[PDB]
Amino acid sequence: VPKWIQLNNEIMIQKDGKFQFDKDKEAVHSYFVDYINQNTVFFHNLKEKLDYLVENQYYEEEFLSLYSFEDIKEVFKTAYAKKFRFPSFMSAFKFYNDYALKTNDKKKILERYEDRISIVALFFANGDTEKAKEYVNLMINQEYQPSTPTFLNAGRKRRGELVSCFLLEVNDSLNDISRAIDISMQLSKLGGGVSLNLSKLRAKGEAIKDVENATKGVVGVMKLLDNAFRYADQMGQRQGSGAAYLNIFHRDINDFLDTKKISADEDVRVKTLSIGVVIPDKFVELAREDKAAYVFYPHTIYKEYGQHMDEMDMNEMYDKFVDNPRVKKEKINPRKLLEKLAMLRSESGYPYIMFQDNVNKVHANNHISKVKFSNLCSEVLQASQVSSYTDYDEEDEIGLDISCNLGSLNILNVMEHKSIEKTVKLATDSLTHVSETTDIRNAPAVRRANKAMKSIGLGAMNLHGYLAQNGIAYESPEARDFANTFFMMVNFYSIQRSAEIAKEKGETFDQYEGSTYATGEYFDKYVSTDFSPKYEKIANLFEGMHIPTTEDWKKLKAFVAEHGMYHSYRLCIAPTGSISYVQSSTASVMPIMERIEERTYGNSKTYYPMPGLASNNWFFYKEAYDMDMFKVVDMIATIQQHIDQGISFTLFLKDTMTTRDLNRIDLYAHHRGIKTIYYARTK
Amino acid sequence: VPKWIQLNNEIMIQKDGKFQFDKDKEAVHSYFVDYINQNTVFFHNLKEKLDYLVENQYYEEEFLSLYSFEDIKEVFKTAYAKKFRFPSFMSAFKFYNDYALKTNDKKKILERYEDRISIVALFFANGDTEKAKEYVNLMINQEYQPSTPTFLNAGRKRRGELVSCFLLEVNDSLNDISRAIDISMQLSKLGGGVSLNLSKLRAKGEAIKDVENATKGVVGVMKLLDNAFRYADQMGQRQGSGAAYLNIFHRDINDFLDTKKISADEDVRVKTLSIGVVIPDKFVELAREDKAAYVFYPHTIYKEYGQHMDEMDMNEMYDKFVDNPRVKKEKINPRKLLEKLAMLRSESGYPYIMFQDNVNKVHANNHISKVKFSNLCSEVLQASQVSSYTDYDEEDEIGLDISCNLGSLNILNVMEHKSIEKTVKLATDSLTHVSETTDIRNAPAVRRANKAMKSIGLGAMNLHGYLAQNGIAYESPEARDFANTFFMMVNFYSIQRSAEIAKEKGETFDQYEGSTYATGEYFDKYVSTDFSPKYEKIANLFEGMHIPTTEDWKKLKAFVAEHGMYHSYRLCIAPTGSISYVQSSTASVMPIMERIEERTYGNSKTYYPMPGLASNNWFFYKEAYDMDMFKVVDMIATIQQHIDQGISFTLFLKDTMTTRDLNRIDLYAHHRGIKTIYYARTK
Amino acid sequence: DFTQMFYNQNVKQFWLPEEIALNGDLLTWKYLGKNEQDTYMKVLAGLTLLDTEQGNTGMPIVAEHVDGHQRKAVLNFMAMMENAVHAKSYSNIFMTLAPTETINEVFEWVKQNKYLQKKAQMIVGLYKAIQKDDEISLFKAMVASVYLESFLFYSGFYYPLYFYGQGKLMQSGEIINLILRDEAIHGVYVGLLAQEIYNKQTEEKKAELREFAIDLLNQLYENELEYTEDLYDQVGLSHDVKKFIRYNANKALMNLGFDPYFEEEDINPIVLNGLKATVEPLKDDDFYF
Amino acid sequence: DFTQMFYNQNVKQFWLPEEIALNGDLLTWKYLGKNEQDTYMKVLAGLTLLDTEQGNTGMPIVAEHVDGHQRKAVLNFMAMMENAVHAKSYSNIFMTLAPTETINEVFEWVKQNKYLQKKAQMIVGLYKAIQKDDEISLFKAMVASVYLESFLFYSGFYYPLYFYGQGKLMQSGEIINLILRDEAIHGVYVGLLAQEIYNKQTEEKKAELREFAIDLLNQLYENELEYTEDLYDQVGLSHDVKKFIRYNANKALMNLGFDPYFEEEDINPIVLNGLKATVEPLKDDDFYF
Ligand SMILES: Nc1ncnc2c1ncn2[C@@H]1O[C@H](COP(=O)(O)OP(=O)(O)OP(=O)(O)O)[C@@H](O)[C@H]1O
Ligand SMILES: Nc1ncnc2c1ncn2[C@@H]1O[C@H](COP(=O)(O)OP(=O)(O)OP(=O)(O)O)[C@@H](O)[C@H]1O
Ligand SMILES: Cc1cn([C@H]2C[C@H](O)[C@@H](COP(=O)(O)OP(=O)(O)OP(=O)(O)O)O2)c(=O)[nH]c1=O
Ligand SMILES: [Mg+2]
Ligand SMILES: [Mg+2]
Ligand SMILES: [Mn+2]
Ligand SMILES: [Mn+2]
Ligand SMILES: [Mn+2]
Ligand SMILES: [Mn+2]
Repeated sequence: VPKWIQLNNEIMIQKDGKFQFDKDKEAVHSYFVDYINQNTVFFHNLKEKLDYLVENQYYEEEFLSLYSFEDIKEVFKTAYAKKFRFPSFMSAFKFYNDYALKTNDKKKILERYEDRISIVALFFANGDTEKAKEYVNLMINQEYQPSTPTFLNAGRKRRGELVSCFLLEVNDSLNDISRAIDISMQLSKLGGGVSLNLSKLRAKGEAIKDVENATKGVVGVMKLLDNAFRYADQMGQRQGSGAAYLNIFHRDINDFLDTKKISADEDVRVKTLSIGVVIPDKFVELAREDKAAYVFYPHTIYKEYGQHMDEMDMNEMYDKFVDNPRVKKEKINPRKLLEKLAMLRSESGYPYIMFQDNVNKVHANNHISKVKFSNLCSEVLQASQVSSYTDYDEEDEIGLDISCNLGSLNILNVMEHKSIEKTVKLATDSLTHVSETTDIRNAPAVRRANKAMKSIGLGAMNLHGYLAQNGIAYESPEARDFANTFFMMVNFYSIQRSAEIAKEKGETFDQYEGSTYATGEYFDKYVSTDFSPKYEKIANLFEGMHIPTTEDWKKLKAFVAEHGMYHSYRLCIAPTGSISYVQSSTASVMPIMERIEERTYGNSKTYYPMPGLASNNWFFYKEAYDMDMFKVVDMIATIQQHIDQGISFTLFLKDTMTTRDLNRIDLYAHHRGIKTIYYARTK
Repeated sequence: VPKWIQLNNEIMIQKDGKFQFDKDKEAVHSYFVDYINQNTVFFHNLKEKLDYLVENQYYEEEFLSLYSFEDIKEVFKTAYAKKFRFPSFMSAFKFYNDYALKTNDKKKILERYEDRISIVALFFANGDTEKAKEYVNLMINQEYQPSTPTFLNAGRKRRGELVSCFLLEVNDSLNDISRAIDISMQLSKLGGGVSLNLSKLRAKGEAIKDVENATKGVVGVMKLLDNAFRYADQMGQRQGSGAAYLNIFHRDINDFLDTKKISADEDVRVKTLSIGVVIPDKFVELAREDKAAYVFYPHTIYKEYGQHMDEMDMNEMYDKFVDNPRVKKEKINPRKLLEKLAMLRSESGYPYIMFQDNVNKVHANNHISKVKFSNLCSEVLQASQVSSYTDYDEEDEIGLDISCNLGSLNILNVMEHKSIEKTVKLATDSLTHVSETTDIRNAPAVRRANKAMKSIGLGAMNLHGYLAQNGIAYESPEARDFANTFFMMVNFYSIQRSAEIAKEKGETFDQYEGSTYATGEYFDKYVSTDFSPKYEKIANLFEGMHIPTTEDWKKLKAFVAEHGMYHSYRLCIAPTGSISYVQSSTASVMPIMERIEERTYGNSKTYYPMPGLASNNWFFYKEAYDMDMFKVVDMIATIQQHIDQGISFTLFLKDTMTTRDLNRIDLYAHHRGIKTIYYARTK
Repeated sequence: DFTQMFYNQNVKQFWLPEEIALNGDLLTWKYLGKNEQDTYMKVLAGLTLLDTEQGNTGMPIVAEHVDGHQRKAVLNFMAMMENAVHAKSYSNIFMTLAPTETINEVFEWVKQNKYLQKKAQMIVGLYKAIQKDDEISLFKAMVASVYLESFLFYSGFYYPLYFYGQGKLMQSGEIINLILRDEAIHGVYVGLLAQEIYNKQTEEKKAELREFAIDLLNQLYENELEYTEDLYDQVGLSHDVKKFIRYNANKALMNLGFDPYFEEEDINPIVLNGLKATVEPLKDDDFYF
Repeated sequence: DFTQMFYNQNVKQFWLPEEIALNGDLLTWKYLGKNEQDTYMKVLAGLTLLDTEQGNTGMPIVAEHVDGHQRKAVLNFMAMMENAVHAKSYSNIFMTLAPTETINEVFEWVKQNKYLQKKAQMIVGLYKAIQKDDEISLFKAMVASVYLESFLFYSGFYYPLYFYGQGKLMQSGEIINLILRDEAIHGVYVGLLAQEIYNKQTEEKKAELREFAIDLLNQLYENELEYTEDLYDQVGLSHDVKKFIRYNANKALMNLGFDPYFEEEDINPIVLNGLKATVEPLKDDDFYF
């Protein structure tokens, strides 16, 4: 057992009835005195290091060639002047095991934290030394964290794509299904998580070229996609991850759900394909009134109306579908379906729940399309247009496939530096740069939507960490007040930066003129409701920072009207799995699952306390499972009212609560305006 | 139970110790006087029938519009003038259950045998009334039988494709793999059996752009193809059938074979994809000498030499592969691999065995490409060039994917009518028409190969029926002499018709100038060796027909040199599974499995005696399992010497014999020049 | 050819009643109508009573007359599952859903019921008629056993599977599904033992045994139709239950190596949702001819 | 007062030989002398025979005659253990350690060994003499069963325990300890049933039953002495094993409620060292907040 691992395991050993949290710090020192410095490759000067990394195909020549060597050295010096120290052993371990650049033999460390941050900053700035230094100060203060793809791969020649969330629309044809399989394989090859909408696909027992009972339904397509994702597994590094979304009014919805049951046969169950269910308000109304619902055959609806079932508003179309004899449908019990969803989420955490009307009643780009499905993490909610992939030697009709750009603000570090505006604007600029530098040659609709929509996702993390280190309970009304104010400022500065980029470049996102930003509707609740903190403690937390008022929001609305907005979507709160360790932050805006988490690496045990955990804030670091899920829903809705896309919202349940409690949480989330529900993790 | 069912079951009720074969005839009468005539749909005249079939989307109106109604009436009258009667109940039952056109609800019979034959003939003639009458006389006499796709689907609006088998070359890339999956689904949707050569795909543990041990090998692609064929299953009517072919020198050859082991795990086992193994002469030489062999990693060979492992001759490059340190290889025991092949064929009948050198030592189009794999029935052996399917928005390099149209001569009916020449020429014309009117819009390499190669497959059926009905034992040297003479005549007249078509159209198949037809090498054994019958009985059997001599072959060689050949490939002997029932013929050139076969249909059981089975020829209808497989190999080699493509050669084994006997049969087949071995069916 | 394989499958399917917590069924049980609760109770008692005969007589009597140590062991294992696992499981379900007095009354009713008694006594009669060293009488009893395992239970299993497929009474439905999975393999195994006897007979004796099996099936089937209407008319399900009986009758016949008797029918989708050749090395000179 | 606790103990002790990997004994087996291996094989073969008959005949027949579904469930479970678990485990041991010819030879040896045939004849004879509703014939068979469980197995158990205690053949030894743990509770349970019958008798009848039990024990004992000498003389342990079987004879008598018959002796200390989530429906009030 290594010395740093012993020093880390000494945390659980209680002295005077208290955990030895400070010992973790010592572990970090050991982890750097015994391992990191010994296995870190050192060079006589930075010029030699850069030459070795470029020549050995570690870095890219293009992004480094935009700067003189003096500017690169100045950026590296700015990164190293902070003298950044990892506060916990797990932060440094996760960085140097997951993100630090290693030799081809994987035994030496080529990149420190400062080196990786400097390289990512130089990639972000695209030739501006001052902008690169600003990015270096942003990331070394740990105010902003690029996502795992961006942080890991920026500036590296041997790399995947910087985007890892991809949403694909699948049209109801064999050509479109095969193209979807191909694109899923190509994007998993790039290292991205792929979500596919299967609602347009006709159900099982439908007609193919006017022969009856011929379609295999969406379950056969799910089997094909599951095989494709198993095959494309990042060159045998990570398990291929894919998601399939189906509307709850699709007839296959039960069989869809049956793919996640343990009792399902081998020809029914898909193991590497996550599933999500899109639930329109009509289904919730039918379940609430206990009226029996109807699941429709999509192809009959398409034949009758010329549009797909998921392309029209089910609230106004459901009665017409039911009363139409030419539309084929099957009787179901919506309450039984809700109970089945709750039971499946209890067993396996699936499916993801998308409340379609909750997403689309605040969606700014409904003119382009309504949000029909979400991503693999159930937080990307954007307009998508299906593509018509025709036969060979025939021109395809390329639509819009969602691929947003991830990046997370560290709420604790951002707010302690009183730099919400600067961090949000710099993160928006970096996300815009990464979106502009993304070029996928095997996903035509993804590339077209990246060029047109210019959608980015700016998330936040360390919400619970910040609240606990400031003596605020996550379920307290003060925490929701802080979340409201902080995320309203984040939205304000994100919109301001998007409008500034649109003014500078002279271009907005495609079909912006029809958006609620152009019409000013988006700013309605912002020009009438003041989002300043209602509690003195939160106001003192925001001291030293200008909180945008209704007049500021009116000025921003006028600015957007005059200049437009560059990004169709700006904010989405991703789970932030492993980057939260490196940043010493709690994951996403979720409450912490455990105060101290026990992990097993190799044959060794390691202990990670939550950041800033001590005896004084032990009570404020309440575990997520012990919390009331209604108050967690309230906080997530408070944040969601300022996020244009969704939030990865995992439910944290105890083994005691039943499926009725899960359904109640889901229905309260639907009532409170929650757009997506990610997971049902049972303790 | 139906009256005809009782009459057919009365065959096995012996009277005076003999089977009541004549009862079978009675059954057909019943089957027509109680079911077919009552279930048939009669019109006032042919005009009303044709109009009803045209407007109700049963028939394509284009092929019928090329004839005036008087000509169509004359063709139908020619078909009905023969007064064709089905001699066995099973012939009529199979036609009216599998090939006769029925209504949309399948409650009535719209097409008689004469109606189907007339429609197929009118489609074949393409506006020529005299040619349509010739086709009608050829098919109503049952001298020639179009394949099941062509016979069933010719002239139908709801038809599929007329091509039975498709062969795809899969290049070593994710884009090519995805395109192969798409094309396999498209062609299975069209109803054709798809064969894919996986020998170019790099083995398991190869590098995908400098990251090693990343590839899943051919087994992952096999699983993808298996799921694709499961999904595309002819709209749920016929199970999707696919074939995978791998060279025996591929490193994955064991894992390949492990897909068919009955103890294979679900993550490896493949159940809807047939497997074939391509064995060069080098492997047989290594096994014979007991020298340990080496299987190779295709990607290392491609990197070192710039060509795929199956793209070059292993007999001359195996030592270079072994001595090359930059080529990666694994040690295997070739005798152990042969024993594994024999055990697998005993257990499940797989893999198909393709003796590559036996195919390519007489292959006439080696300049275009060597034959690297076979079809799903292991009788199509043609040159194929792999396609380079590139990224989206990039032009693809379209290669040649094999596809040929099947058609079988009924040997008994052809020789009874003394019309080898006329039947062969008319069948060649019909297959040329089927190739010309075939246009597949989702398989580009298949379309290009169909347009360029113009390859057709003219098979033969009722070899054993003709031999047994003429008092010739199938294993006798007289039977092999008859096969030699008959198939030399078939080859002569097929080459003559191909050259005549090339002369009349002024065009040959692509790259004909480099073929052995153009250089005259193909005719060598035909201009030096006489293939006239060596037995007086066979010569009497061939009386009334001009058997080509060496002078006729020299004249044909000069004619080909002057005019060329329209078809790259002309003769391939398919299994002819279910259409042999309608023709009252034994399946293909294979010996009969059983004298009387008991088949269960619905809740009833039926007995089909072999065509012409009686007391005097009971022992001439020797069952295949009771026959010496070495003499069957001799027969198949004798036929194969006159067939440019392969023959679907099924091995018929007894349970008592061991895997060593199967290996001996395989090695004798390789020694005798057998190109492919189809199945190892054990009694 | 088969006993060791069935041994493996049997022992790996071992389970105990305690593994499934039953109390959470009360959350759906309380919402059923009186007719639904009545039918469920009656069906459950029917299954319990028939399974007791199989544990006390059916399996042990067959184990007694079958020759072969390995077969006796498999049969002993199956008898154990009836008496130690299945019987306790049925009792547990009852004790969870009904008070003691209600259980006693339901069993009194089902014990007097004409259609339940007819089939129970028909099966038991054939077990009692087995004679030492007489393989014909053993075969007849095996046919009766297969009919119980693979056919007669299914008019009963229908209802728990129907609820299970709807999300109702999930804990007891899980138990029933495990029981049913055991009875399926019991039926297949005893079926193979019956075919072994059947195949040792002359052609005339075979035809006579086939007539016996079909005649017995007919008697049981006609009583099942009456049993079915008696229990399921009050909840409107009899038509679909009848399809399920015929489908399972066909499985029972196939277990005995016989052809299906009834035409193929589709089953209620809710119930559906609930539900070497000798290796010889190459010796060289096999490559030369 | 006891069946339920025996039921629970028996089912909680459930095991399969495949749970224990046996390849670890390969070397300590290889290292034994030919005499030691011979005695070991024969000892386990004698045990296999006893369990074969206890599973096929003894336990099922006692189950048939004992009243009460719970008592029958315990006896049925014990029967299954005898032939489906215990008897089979010996074959797992044989198949690991010995070549097929040695295995074939030892099973041929059980058929022709006069002491093993005599003890089987005597025990099985008493099982097959049980008469329905005749409690005395049943008592006699239960005494025979206790003597098999608690006395007769022990001439066999000695040797695996003797090795286990020296750290030799410890995987095989683990199997044997599990078998022994089962037989100990089987002997107690059957002993309690025998005492029930004995306690119903007059004093005169009791005196005769004690005579039967003691005469039977002595007859079995004298045969076991000859068997023990035949097996153990070649490994030098006969006197030690004899002390062990006398020790266990006293335990068998005690299981029957009788006083010990043999005087206490020091046993080899080596041998002593050898010893889904809950589901509620959705209410209309859960849709409003
Ligand atoms: N907690 C930590 N986080 C990150 N790096 C660390 C940490 N502890 C030590 N290191 C690394 O090890 C070096 C030694 O640091 P130490 O605590 O011994 O003193 P120092 O004054 O920071 O040293 P130096 O002269 O290297 O700057 C640091 O410069 C840094 O590179
Ligand atoms: N074996 C058969 N094959 C094909 N069609 C048959 C067969 N048997 C009967 N039919 C059909 O059923 C009709 C019944 O007539 P059948 O053969 O009994 O003799 P028919 O009334 O004297 O006239 P004909 O033989 O001249 O048609 C036939 O005309 C024919 O259309
Ligand atoms: C992407 C991917 C490829 N492969 C295998 C199958 C293909 O035959 C083979 C080639 O993939 P390619 O598509 O050719 O990958 P590449 O072109 O980026 O890499 P290279 O330059 O080396 O050609 O890699 C996998 O096994 N799994 C995968 O996920
Ligand atoms: Mg379409
Ligand atoms: Mg490549
Ligand atoms: Mn049972
Ligand atoms: Mn049973
Ligand atoms: Mn025992
Ligand atoms: Mn015992």
